[PDB]
Amino acid sequence: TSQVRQNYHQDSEAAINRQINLDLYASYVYLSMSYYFDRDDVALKNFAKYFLHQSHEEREHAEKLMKLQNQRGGRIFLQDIQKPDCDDWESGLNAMECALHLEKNVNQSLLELHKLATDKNDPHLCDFIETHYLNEQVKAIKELGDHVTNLRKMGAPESGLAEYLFDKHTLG
Amino acid sequence: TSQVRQNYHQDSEAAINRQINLDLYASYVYLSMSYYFDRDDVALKNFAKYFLHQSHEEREHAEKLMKLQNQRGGRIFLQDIQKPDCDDWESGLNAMECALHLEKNVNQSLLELHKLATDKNDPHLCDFIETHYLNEQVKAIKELGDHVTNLRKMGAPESGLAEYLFDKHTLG
Amino acid sequence: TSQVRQNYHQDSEAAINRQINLDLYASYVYLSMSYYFDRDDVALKNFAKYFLHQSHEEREHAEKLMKLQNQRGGRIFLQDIQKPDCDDWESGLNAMECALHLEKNVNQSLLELHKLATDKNDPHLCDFIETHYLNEQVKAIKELGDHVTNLRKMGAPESGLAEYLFDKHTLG
Amino acid sequence: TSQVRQNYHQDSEAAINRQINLDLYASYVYLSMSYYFDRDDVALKNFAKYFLHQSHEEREHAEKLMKLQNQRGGRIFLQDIQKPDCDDWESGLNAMECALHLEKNVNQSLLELHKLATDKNDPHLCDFIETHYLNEQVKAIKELGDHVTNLRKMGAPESGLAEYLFDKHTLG
Amino acid sequence: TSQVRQNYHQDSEAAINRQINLDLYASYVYLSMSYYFDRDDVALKNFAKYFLHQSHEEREHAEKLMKLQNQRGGRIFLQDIQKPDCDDWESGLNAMECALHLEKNVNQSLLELHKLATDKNDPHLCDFIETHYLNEQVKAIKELGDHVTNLRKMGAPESGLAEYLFDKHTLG
Amino acid sequence: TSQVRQNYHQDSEAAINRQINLDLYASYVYLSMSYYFDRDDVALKNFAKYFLHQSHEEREHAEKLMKLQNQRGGRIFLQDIQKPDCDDWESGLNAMECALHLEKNVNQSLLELHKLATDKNDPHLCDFIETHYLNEQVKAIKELGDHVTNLRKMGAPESGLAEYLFDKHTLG
Ligand SMILES: [Zn+2]
Ligand SMILES: [Zn+2]
Ligand SMILES: [Zn+2]
Ligand SMILES: [Zn+2]
Ligand SMILES: [Zn+2]
Ligand SMILES: [Zn+2]
Ligand SMILES: [Zn+2]
Ligand SMILES: [Zn+2]
Ligand SMILES: [Zn+2]
Ligand SMILES: [Zn+2]
Ligand SMILES: [Zn+2]
Ligand SMILES: [Zn+2]
Ligand SMILES: [Zn+2]
Ligand SMILES: [Zn+2]
Ligand SMILES: [Zn+2]
Ligand SMILES: [Zn+2]
Ligand SMILES: [Zn+2]
Ligand SMILES: [Zn+2]
Ligand SMILES: [Zn+2]
Ligand SMILES: [Zn+2]
Ligand SMILES: [Zn+2]
Ligand SMILES: [Zn+2]
Ligand SMILES: [Zn+2]
Ligand SMILES: [Zn+2]
Ligand SMILES: [Zn+2]
Ligand SMILES: [Zn+2]
Ligand SMILES: [Zn+2]
Ligand SMILES: [Zn+2]
Ligand SMILES: [Zn+2]
Ligand SMILES: [Zn+2]
Ligand SMILES: [Zn+2]
Ligand SMILES: [Zn+2]
Ligand SMILES: [Zn+2]
Ligand SMILES: [Zn+2]
Ligand SMILES: [Zn+2]
Ligand SMILES: [Zn+2]
Ligand SMILES: [Zn+2]
Ligand SMILES: [Zn+2]
Ligand SMILES: [Zn+2]
Ligand SMILES: [Zn+2]
Ligand SMILES: [Zn+2]
Ligand SMILES: [Zn+2]
Ligand SMILES: [Zn+2]
Ligand SMILES: [Zn+2]
Ligand SMILES: [Zn+2]
Repeated sequence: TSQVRQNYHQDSEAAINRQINLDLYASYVYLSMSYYFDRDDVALKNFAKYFLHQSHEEREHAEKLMKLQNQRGGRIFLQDIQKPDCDDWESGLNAMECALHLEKNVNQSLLELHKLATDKNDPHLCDFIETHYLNEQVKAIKELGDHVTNLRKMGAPESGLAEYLFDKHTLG
Repeated sequence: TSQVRQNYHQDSEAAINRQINLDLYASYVYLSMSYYFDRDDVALKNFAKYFLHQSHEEREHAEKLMKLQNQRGGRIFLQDIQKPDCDDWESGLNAMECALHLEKNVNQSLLELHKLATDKNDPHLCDFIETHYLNEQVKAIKELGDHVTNLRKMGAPESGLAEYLFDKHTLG
Repeated sequence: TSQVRQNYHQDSEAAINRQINLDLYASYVYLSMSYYFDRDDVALKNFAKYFLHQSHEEREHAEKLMKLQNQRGGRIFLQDIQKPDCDDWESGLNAMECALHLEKNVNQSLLELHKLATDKNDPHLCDFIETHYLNEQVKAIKELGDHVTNLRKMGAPESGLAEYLFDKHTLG
Repeated sequence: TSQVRQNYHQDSEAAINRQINLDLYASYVYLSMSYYFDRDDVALKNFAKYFLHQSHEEREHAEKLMKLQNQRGGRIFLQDIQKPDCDDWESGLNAMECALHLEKNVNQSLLELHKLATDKNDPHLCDFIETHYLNEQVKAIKELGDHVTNLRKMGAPESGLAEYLFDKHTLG
Repeated sequence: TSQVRQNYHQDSEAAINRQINLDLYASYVYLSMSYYFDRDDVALKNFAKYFLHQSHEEREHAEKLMKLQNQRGGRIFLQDIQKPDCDDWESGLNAMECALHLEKNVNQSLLELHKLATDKNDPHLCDFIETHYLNEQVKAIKELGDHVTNLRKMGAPESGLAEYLFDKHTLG
Repeated sequence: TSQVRQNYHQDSEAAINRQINLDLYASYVYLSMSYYFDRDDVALKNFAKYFLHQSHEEREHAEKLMKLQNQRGGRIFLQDIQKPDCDDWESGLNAMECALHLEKNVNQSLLELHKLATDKNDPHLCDFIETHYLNEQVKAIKELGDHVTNLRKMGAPESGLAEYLFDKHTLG
């Protein structure tokens, strides 16, 4: 037992390790999406930049969880980072829809982690998740929904003109 | 076949995808090492910072290869990022020795990629590897060897004083 | 034989003179394209500016080869600069497609020059072509492919609206 | 007929296309002269710089004529740019004498173009040639004559010392 | 075997030690030339400054090779630096001709080193020689040829006036 | 006899040539020491920097003697620069001890040169040696003795920790 450990349940420690993996996975999904938009036969540079930014942000989410694990005297155990479900992301709209789905899955995991913190009476962990994770998820989900709505209303994915103009006027 | 593709062999394309995975793997190894040094029972903050910096650099190596793949009209295929061989890295000296081994393995992969480029008469690929990868590897290997030598000569790993002072006076 | 000449094969000297002509030819193609877009019945000012910039760049490519010829003690022999294959370039998309074809032809010539340098064991010439020419070609081909893809996806050449908006939002 | 065309005779349009070619030709002559002075066995760097400057200026003359053609609703038709009459320009004095001859030939062409403009009662074209071309020619011819006179009086071409000192003290 | 050594042939290591000596030798030749021009009975201060600058540059060439040897895990073995072939360099022209000969000999050694790197499939060494040495040699040879040509054309070595004026107007 | 020569004995001239060689030799010894500390299996970067600085300084000592020779109308005669007695310098302490020995040998040579100047009633030479050489030697010897004392008292050469800490805290 770490000299620093206090009020930190083994189940919470294990859940934090699962969430570290999930955020690394999310970073990898967005990395794949980014470079899909960098292909010469897709060529939407601002979709590419947008998803690369999200990829680096997810990696920061994972590092802050790793820091948390050590702060509480837990021990980090890393697992393989699974490759994303898709190699080809089809369209800007489809990538946005996939990102929305991903963020809702990450949110569900964080809400389950918060419930575990509650159940184990770990207010420091509750506060950590609330302060640093839950509103980030709500903001991300709202932003992605807004993007999906605009792309659909503009006529994507069939209108390549729509995705081109959204790339310039929203993601620019 | 991509409209941009020219003088780019399928074997080279496949090798670039393997190297993307290897550099992501290297980023993950260094991430794990970094947070080992952040543990309360290790507590070498400059070893932690040094390995986090290397982790972010390896991720940049991988992104530049992804950019290359698309520049040449190849198609990126991502694979799982395997977890590192160790969860516990033992000591600053041991982590440095492991990093040296890793960088020599990465170098061997890059040298094999260069040989493939030569064999397929792909001077653009040869130049890319020479310019952006081979001297970075030689510099990294030299730096890690220098670190290993100093730590050994100072009395690491047995002298916790040695690793403490190296953390301050070399990695600070 | 020039007092400076060393390890410079007569075939390499002749190939450099052919490449000087090819780069001057490329400058002329882009000059013609530029002023096509300046016509009152075409009137795409940013396509015009884009191709004029490429024209001046090709002229710089040719001058640097002329400098190289003299650096190595070869003798420059100029040939006529042939007029481009087209007087009327049809559309922004068609001009981009023509430019892509041209750059791939220039690239093929440079790759053949590099192979000659290899065959004659002229590492200075190999380095000159790799450093100053081959990645410029790869970047140019990628950029033109990206432009072609966007114009096609926006609905060019039939949509004059597409070419108008690309002129403003990409080439502006 | 272009929507912009007004008072622009077909003969004037054809003459402007001939003059575009002549100015491109002049740019090529000066490019060849420039790099002759860059040879290791000639090695007069300021003669080289002087003629490269004139080469770029002639290209600007040609571009302004191309702009004029489109302004008036004429259609640009490019022709091959013939290689210069000489590969070896002999001496600084000889190159200057050749340049003087060239500029007087260009001037004769411009004076014939002005006469055509007069004959077709095209005052806009008359003004264009007078304002942008005729005094440039008179200044260029005077400058080249001055250079020829100095080089002759200093003892060129036989005195390599003369050409060396003129390169430093006049063209520097 | 050094912990850093990888893909570094013993023949390459030995060749790098020979080249270190050759560059030190070149530094010594130029040091001797410099102070010849500082003699009261020669008294060409800018020839003296020019050759002292080249002497210090050759020493930097040698130090960068020493750095390379250690980077690759080779071991530096120094040899005597032989005195130059001449004590008296005769004239500015003769010194320039001697320097041209020296630089072509150094170039031949570097080209042989590059060929060895190729033969031993050492792309890092190939890149090192190409990037840091081969174009420096081509530039140096071209500059010295240009100087020789000017001095000859001005009437050196018989014209002390020529060497005086070149010292002021070229080397100043 | 040089037009400038006055009160300058042939023996003094010969002694100045011997001292030029000795200072070049000293520059070479320190160059060798510097790069020994740059080896991956030694890796003391501040010892390396310290000895490289001394190497460049000795070269300046030699150049100032060459200037002196010409100032007085003597003639410089260069000799081979002998390779140092050691390839491997063993330790920081051993290198410092070797440097101390070298500087005392250089000092003995300078004191003998001063005695010769006295014997030949050459006060300009006496002043040159006193002003520019003798106190530099006394300062260098004192500094090296101080370094030797500290390294010995810290426990070098057996304590690699000692040499590491001296590298940081004294030579940093
Ligand atoms: Zn963000
Ligand atoms: Zn996240
Ligand atoms: Zn980070
Ligand atoms: Zn898997
Ligand atoms: Zn997220
Ligand atoms: Zn709470
Ligand atoms: Zn709560
Ligand atoms: Zn709160
Ligand atoms: Zn770094
Ligand atoms: Zn890497
Ligand atoms: Zn990045
Ligand atoms: Zn696994
Ligand atoms: Zn690495
Ligand atoms: Zn290559
Ligand atoms: Zn190669
Ligand atoms: Zn450009
Ligand atoms: Zn080009
Ligand atoms: Zn130019
Ligand atoms: Zn033709
Ligand atoms: Zn091009
Ligand atoms: Zn090469
Ligand atoms: Zn090559
Ligand atoms: Zn290169
Ligand atoms: Zn001008
Ligand atoms: Zn003109
Ligand atoms: Zn222009
Ligand atoms: Zn012709
Ligand atoms: Zn003109
Ligand atoms: Zn008028
Ligand atoms: Zn008129
Ligand atoms: Zn220089
Ligand atoms: Zn050199
Ligand atoms: Zn140096
Ligand atoms: Zn000898
Ligand atoms: Zn050199
Ligand atoms: Zn190579
Ligand atoms: Zn090579
Ligand atoms: Zn000093
Ligand atoms: Zn000294
Ligand atoms: Zn100096
Ligand atoms: Zn010897
Ligand atoms: Zn000394
Ligand atoms: Zn005295
Ligand atoms: Zn005295
Ligand atoms: Zn300290």
